[PDB]
Amino acid sequence: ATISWSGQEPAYADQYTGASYSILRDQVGYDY
Amino acid sequence: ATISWSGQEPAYADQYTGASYSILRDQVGYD
Amino acid sequence: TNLCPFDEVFNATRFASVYAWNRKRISNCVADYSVLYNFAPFFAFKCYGVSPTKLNDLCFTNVYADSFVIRGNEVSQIAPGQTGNIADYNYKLPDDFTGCVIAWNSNKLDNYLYRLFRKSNLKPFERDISTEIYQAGNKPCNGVAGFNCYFPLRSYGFRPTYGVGHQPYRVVVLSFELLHAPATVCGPK
Amino acid sequence: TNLCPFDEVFNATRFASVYAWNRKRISNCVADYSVLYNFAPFFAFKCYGVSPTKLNDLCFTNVYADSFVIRGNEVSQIAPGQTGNIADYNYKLPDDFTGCVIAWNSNKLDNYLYRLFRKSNLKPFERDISTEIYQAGNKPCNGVAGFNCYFPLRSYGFRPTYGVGHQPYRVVVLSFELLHAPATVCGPK
Repeated sequence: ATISWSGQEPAYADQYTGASYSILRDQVGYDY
Repeated sequence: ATISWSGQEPAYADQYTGASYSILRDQVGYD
Repeated sequence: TNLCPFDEVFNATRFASVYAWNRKRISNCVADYSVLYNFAPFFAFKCYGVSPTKLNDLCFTNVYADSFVIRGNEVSQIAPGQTGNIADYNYKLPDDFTGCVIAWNSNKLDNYLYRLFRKSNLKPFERDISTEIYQAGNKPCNGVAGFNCYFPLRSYGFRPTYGVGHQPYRVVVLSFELLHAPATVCGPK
Repeated sequence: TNLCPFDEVFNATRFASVYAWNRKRISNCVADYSVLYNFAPFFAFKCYGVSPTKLNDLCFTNVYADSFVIRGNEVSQIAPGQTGNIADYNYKLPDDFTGCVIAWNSNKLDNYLYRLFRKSNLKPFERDISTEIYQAGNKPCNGVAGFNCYFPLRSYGFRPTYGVGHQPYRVVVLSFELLHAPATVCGPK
């Protein structure tokens, strides 16, 4: 379960507001 | 050519925290 | 027809270094983004500014692709300008620049070089392939290694199972350049 | 009257090296502080807290002199309270000691070695001989010289007719210490 926090397009598998993205598919995407 | 701050007499030829100014008989020191 | 190499330059074996990249211009072709947009699992994606859902429509004069194998958590440094030893010395992307970067871990595929600090900060988009001696001290070292003499570049060669956060990452950056009087290079129909 | 010996340690034929400097302890004896100064023409007699009277009035428990060699433009660091691995990485004196430093030229008299990077700074008064290869990078050199891996020692060249700055002259550091078990002291004439 990936999900996109930027208000749109959740993402499904099998932070901060910069711009449009699709990230965090792996475990590297987050910092905490 | 070299003035000693300690007030003791320098040696006549024919800048840091130091005590004895019976030194500088050579061109090693000085700028 | 006439698809851009894309996959070949991305699935390429014997990937290059990090301090010394290879900016490849992609000439006139029709490039489907489906292979890049959707892939086999993993293979993270990190695209800023303009987004593919409207790049499928609009056209771009030309594009450059750059590839490298940066390791570690410092993959965050390839982002809008952030101060970090990778960023200001292994080149920094400009703030106004709106290209996109895709990264994934490489362990099955994989002696390599990693650039060391420079005498000053470096502007975006120039290579620093350079083997000289870095002059930290006021005393002119002017030769072999000594005090304040450091020869740049480092290595991490043959590092299996060095840590899940330490595994070799690799990332590719695409930049869409629109010079005056566009010529060609559009999306799929 | 077993006069305290200084001619042998200053007029020694084989002067040893700064890498392996011969610490010489002088036992109980009576000194003649006349040959100490006004030696052969041209020399340095820098010291911190030396009036001849308090030298000649009484002598002390024991003394451990040291001798070594450097070129011209490094006699700043032999003086205490100084940095610079040119001499710091081979020698260092505490801010509280009260010995002297003596310098005299040896261009007419004259392979010699040079200390180089060391894992860390040393306190006053140790000893370090190390043929073990030094490393400054992540790759373990673990053998012959390689990337960032250099031979730990360096020569001096001793080239005649070199510049006035780039010529060697030798230095003896004299330490006067009074230690515990006071009932040994030393007796004037």
